[PDB]
Amino acid sequence: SSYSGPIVVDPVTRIEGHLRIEVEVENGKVKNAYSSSTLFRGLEIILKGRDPRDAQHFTQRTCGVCTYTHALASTRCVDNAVGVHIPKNATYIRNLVLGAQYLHDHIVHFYHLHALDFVDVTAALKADPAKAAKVASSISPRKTTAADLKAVQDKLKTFVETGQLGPFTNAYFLGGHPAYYLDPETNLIATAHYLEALRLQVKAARAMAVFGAKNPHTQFTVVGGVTCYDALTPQRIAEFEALWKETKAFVDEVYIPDLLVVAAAYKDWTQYGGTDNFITFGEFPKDEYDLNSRFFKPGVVFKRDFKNIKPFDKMQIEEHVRHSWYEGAEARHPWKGQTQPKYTDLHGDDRYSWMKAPRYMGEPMETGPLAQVLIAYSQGHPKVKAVTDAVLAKLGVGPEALFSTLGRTAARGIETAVIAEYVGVMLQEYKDNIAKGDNVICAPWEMPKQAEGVGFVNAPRGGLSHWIRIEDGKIGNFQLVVPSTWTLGPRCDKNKLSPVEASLIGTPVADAKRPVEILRTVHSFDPCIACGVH
Amino acid sequence: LMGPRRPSVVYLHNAECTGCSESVLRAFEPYIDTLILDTLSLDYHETIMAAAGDAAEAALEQAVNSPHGFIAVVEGGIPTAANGIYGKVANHTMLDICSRILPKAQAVIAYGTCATFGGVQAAKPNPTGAKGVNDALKHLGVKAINIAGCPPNPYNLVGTIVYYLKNKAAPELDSLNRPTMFFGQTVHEQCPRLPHFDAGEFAPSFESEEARKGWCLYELGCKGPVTMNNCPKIKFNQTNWPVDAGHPCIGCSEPDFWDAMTPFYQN
Ligand code: SF4
Ligand code: SF4
Ligand code: F3S
Ligand SMILES: [Mg+2]
Repeated sequence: SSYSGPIVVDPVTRIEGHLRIEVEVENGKVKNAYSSSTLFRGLEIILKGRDPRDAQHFTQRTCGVCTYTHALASTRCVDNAVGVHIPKNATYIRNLVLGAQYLHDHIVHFYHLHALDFVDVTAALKADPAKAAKVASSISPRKTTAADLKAVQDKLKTFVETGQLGPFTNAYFLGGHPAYYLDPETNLIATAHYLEALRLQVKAARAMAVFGAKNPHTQFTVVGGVTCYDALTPQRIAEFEALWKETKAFVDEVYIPDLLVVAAAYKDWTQYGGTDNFITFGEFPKDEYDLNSRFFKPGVVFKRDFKNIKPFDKMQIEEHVRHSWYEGAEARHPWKGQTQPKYTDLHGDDRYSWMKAPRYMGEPMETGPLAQVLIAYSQGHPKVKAVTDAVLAKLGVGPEALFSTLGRTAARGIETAVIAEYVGVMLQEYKDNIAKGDNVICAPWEMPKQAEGVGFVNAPRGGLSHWIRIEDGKIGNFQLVVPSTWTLGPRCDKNKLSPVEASLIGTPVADAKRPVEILRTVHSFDPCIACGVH
Repeated sequence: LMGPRRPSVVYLHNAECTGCSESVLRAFEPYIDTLILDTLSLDYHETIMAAAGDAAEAALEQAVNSPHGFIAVVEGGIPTAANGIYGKVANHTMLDICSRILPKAQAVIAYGTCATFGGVQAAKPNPTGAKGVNDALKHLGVKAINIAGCPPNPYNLVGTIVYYLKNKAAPELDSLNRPTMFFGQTVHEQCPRLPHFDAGEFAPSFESEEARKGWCLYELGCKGPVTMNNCPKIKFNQTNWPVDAGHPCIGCSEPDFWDAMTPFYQN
């Protein structure tokens, strides 16, 4: 049962946005891959000629999954263009909201987007909840009882006997599937935590709203700082702190143990979906003008050579269009970017995506949690090293295991755990600064008639940059280069496969009608196509 | 995906940022688990459904063709330029998909300013010819209930669905087809800073001591006076809303707000 032929997955579900994945498989293994993004909106076109202050409100609507991140990037971008150095507290509050975004985002990704590639929720019905409870209690400091889990089973049983499977309709695991390995008990624990995670994420998102007005789409950033004087009050800080502490507990006692259990059951997944090159921008600055002041530092690595991390040079970024539905074939640095749509249909003139293909020194680069974690590890980041080593030790694998779909999924968890802790450190530094009598959150500034600016965010899916050219005090050019653009964009004019496309080569496919293995790798990158294409 | 017992919901994603879908996950009393397992049958939703590809398309078909009927909830605008090619799912254009499915629903809810009025991708110069659902599909007789905002308050979606399920009819709707029970008042008339507005006490800048003290944000661009929404009343995430976080309303539940309300920091 080794299939030869094409497989198309369209829609790719349990991602943000509209993705089509096409593969060629030979003898049950993927030998070629295309990443096709099938919605364009053209926000870059829409921004032309507007007030630079308006940009963040438009660009935030690039994506409501990685909500806030684009508001932040645009505000950093215009702050930079304008030459304003925002107050300490603006930096703290913006960082805290971003840390909260990461926790919310990664938790939802693992449970509500990725897990159904690895968990057979209906097999949870066959489980023994007492045994399942024993297992859950052995992987976590949190004690779970048979009755706890029976309640979940009971609930699911009623749901399935109604014959209305809802979001589980036609799931690849229904009836069983050879690539689904978990035992009933583990499926039940995962299913319980999925459910739990639906309520816990409400609190993680609320934490952003405490300071940032609302989630989705925060409304507290301005050029020069933030607007939320209430964020200075002990009550709001206390409210934030309690949501953060509950969120971190969930990360530490539910998410990471579950991730470890599943990784251990799918250790063959260390063999698939690796990539060669990594880029990251760093995040959580002390100094808005110095990337190297960030808790995570920027860096670039080629061909897995982490003993030679290269400095990040922003001028070495070019976005290709040769295999994209834009005019021409000329790659452009974002300060000279162009967004000129020209549709040719699928593979017309060898074009197959609405995403541009960003390249760094001409190379395709993975960005996101695995890049952030590996590079930070290689820079001697002590928190990242500690958590990473522990994870590796629990799974009983060596560092080479990180270069794969499993590795990337693990890295997402590692980054969550580290950030969850660092949020507490920032919180305390914030409190400390207020206690010193610094109550300023916004700085004055003046609009230049002409200027260039760039803003950098390491978002949950990786290195985000917004680029502006101000002319006559207005937006002359505005270009977004987004993490999923790097990772999930198409080939470049050197015909180099993108990270997702290259990572798919070698994927085994047990059942071509239910190609979960392709989803596993694609989902491990946490694609966001609204982000990628904007 | 469904049959008798729970009413079926088909959730479509057009030209969207998924912020509207995320707002629904923030559902509070009832929570989204109660909603998915007890209130409704969510029979298609690309963001969270298990099936993908052909299996996903078959689930949609199954749901839309069900003799029990379905409610459609639509997120995003519909790109109509160039014969709809700027937005495709399963290599069909969004226009075509919506054209085929929405006339079959028992009721249609357009959720978010993109689906109600066109939204961010419809802002000038609107390169993809994005339209709201009712504009796009006027000719097929579709009249979606519009629940506006960017994204809307999820309280408003759940409230509308519950009404409909109880009364087998839409609630009273305003002239933009929005439920009056949620969109009947301006943001401004509900705003805690209205006494300052009345006193002519405006913050001149965000850094100012006037801003610190919570003076009115009108001079800083606040669109509250021209925007219909329940934000000050319900708030978001059970805890805050833009003006209480010190930032002007940008008018996000109003049609064409991207062009009508800009520049956001001017009045
Ligand atoms: S209405 Fe706003 S939040 Fe909702 S899909 Fe549109 S841009 Fe996103
Ligand atoms: S802050 Fe805005 S909504 Fe509030 S009183 Fe002033 S103009 Fe009205
Ligand atoms: S920006 Fe939108 S969320 Fe409410 S406060 Fe204004 S209508
Ligand atoms: Mg771009």
